[PDB]
Amino acid sequence: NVVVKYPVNSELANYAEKFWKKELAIYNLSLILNKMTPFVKRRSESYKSSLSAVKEIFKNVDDFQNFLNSVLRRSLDEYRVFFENYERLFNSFSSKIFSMRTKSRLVVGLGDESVYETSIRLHRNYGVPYIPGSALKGVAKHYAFSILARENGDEILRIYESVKEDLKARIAKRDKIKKNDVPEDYYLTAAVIQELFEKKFDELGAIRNTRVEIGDTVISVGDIVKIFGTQKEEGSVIFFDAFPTPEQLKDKPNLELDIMNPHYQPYYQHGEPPGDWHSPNPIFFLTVPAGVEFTFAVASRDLDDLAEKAEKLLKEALKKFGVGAKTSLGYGRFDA
Amino acid sequence: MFEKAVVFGLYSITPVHAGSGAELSVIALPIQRERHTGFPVIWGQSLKGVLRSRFRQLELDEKIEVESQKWKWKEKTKEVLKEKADEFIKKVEERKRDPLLTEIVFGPATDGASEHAGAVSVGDAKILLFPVRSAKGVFAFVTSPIVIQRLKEDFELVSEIENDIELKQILSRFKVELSNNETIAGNALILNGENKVILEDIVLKVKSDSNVIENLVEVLKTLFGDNFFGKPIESIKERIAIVSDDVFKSFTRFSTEIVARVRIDAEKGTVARGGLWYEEFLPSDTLMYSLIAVGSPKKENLPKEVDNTQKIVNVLKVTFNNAFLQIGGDETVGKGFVKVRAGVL
Amino acid sequence: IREIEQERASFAFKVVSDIKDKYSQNKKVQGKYSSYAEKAPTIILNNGLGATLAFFLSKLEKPIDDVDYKSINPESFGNAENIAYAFLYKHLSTWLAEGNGKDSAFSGLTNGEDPLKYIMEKTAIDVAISTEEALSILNWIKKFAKAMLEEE
RNA sequence: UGUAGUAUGCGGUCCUUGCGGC
Repeated sequence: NVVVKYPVNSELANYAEKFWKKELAIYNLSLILNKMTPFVKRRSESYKSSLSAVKEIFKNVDDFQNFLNSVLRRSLDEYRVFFENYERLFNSFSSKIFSMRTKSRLVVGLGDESVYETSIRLHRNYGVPYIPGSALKGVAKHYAFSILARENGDEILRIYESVKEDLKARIAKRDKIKKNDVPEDYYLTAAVIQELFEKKFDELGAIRNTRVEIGDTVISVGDIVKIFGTQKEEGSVIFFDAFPTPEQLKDKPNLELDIMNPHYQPYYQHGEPPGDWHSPNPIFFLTVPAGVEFTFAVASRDLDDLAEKAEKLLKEALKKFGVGAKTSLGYGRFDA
Repeated sequence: MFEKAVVFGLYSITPVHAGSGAELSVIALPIQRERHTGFPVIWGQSLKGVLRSRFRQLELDEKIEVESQKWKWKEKTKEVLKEKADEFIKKVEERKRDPLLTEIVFGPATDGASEHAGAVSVGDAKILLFPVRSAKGVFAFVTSPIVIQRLKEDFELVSEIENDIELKQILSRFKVELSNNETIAGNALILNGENKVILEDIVLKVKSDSNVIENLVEVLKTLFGDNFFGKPIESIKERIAIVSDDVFKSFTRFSTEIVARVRIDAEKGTVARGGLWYEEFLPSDTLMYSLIAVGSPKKENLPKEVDNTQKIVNVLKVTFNNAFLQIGGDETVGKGFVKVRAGVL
Repeated sequence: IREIEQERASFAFKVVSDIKDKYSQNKKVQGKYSSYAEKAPTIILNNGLGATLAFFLSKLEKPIDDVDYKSINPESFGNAENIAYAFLYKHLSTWLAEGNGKDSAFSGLTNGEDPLKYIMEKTAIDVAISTEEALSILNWIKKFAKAMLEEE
């Protein structure tokens, strides 16, 4: 009762429809997802090319998830050799490697622009979910920022009154008028700490003697800035991408669906009173389920002690801060 | 002029961003490419720079194995330049001058260039196989007639340098010509029950030919041994496709990785004002071949272990075989890591 | 010696000035148009040009395979998102199918056919060149939109 | 002419009941 169309060129739409009808066997998940996106028309006169409308061509959500995971599993041998080479690359450097399972659902790259409006970070060649190293480095840096703000908030605020005044003036300039309201909350401390770590690293020389307790170890501010680097000095810790272990993909699914059902969406966007006359607009998106095991590795360029400190910081961040998208809802959390 | 030539093969384990810095298209920070063709290449300057940095690190760490014997640069410099051995060492201690072996091979450091020229000359990392997604055979290694023609020209140059005509005709038995909708693909990529292939956006009729693909596989095997960067070479002979020139150009221009990155400000937890940018990356599992020519060293009073050109050839081959290097930017976030294999004819 | 860069810049300036003048009051329309313009190249590089055009048409609540750019009015939509999507689709398709004009240096790769229907039954090389031209014109349009149009 | 790595610093984030009624 649904009409499927394909905006790809002719002589290829037939093969795309064969792939989506399971008549043929596709092997690359990113290929079928992106380059062969179907446009589904329901009783409503509109070819909505969204996962909510894309799933309508299957029997149910379970069938869609099973099809996606079978397509993912069809490249298991290639992913296995790729992971073996990746582990060899890890061991080539003096990299410390640790494995972590997903405590809750994880979704990285949800904000990427795509036809589905809700994308997911999939490896181009093999079509498996992965965490880019940039995300890990950023989450570690932000966890360090949060720890510093929570512990040494008033101290750094007093030491850098000029910087906090500059930040308050900037906020007043952009955030409405707010001439001097500018509450000195934890968020302002985090902002000025980030500003110090990004544009005012040299002025952070005095603070470098400070130490903050992470997990069981103690990390200095100088250690953190050496690990991450500045505009004038390169970081010393190499953060590699994280990939799931190939073994677990054989038995449990590595990709599932999740739903967002925004009732009162006009209230949030347009300003209508919430009430209850606000029929929802469900939107589905892919996410790797909880329990999937990922392998992380951090290497060093100058000192292995910095690598160990960065590994501890990243473990703490993944345990508490969380990586990926919708981290405010407990998504993308890892457990030992 | 030159004496010998080795072939360096680079297999991109992670996406590689050899930055160019020339303007900014919609995909910001474009990679360096050949202007007239658009094919992605790594210029000799960057490859020589990273090789020189790795060699300097190895020599300072005292890990370079010459003739299966460890190389200590201090005692060698003393045996060569005993009059000023201390002073030159101070320059290395102050980073003014690079260590002895790197200065012999890659030339003297920037602080002084008129003394001698480099004994080595790297080449541009011309692409050989491109990873393109496929319906069957999850991803495929793709090549173009210009690619194999340039490989044959490179082989001819190697034969001329070494005066070895025997290796000249290794690839000289491969002439091809393909329409824009035809390809010579391995059995894995070919669709079941249909003599057609799909390379990430296109349905291509499978042209029937075996000598060309067999010769290409044999050439790769001769260049890089029987181990093709962690997997046997014979295991990928059925995942190779030779496509039309325009199709290969389109693959190299549009199938490259486009990575979006943002900066998260702690004041709000959202992307900052203009904190987002896109970067172009070479896809993972790509092959780039380069020529490294070597002649007589231009220095004076050389040690006996590096006296002749072959003593440099073997040292470079043993020190840069199945190694891992970082090319381009985003080193700190695990980008640009490549497996390097050195071969000779 | 008439470079296509001049035609690209002139067309982008004309279209961005047109949307700025026609909807100077609607700041949210300007913001939506700017966001769609600076996000379109990512969609084109990800899912292709035909998929992007079909996505715009779907966001316009219009059928595919039976709609051309000449038969859509960008101002005939109540919603700001629909307004911006229609304007972007019209501008991109107009540049692809006619260029800056018949007498200009660039007359569009497609003669006069609808770019989506052109993509449907053309070779991969033609759609690749069309994608390259669309990328360039979208880059210019995003540049000019960031220049003049207000930010959402 | 010789010597020379477009590199370092940046989280695709923020916002949303799988519901309403028998």
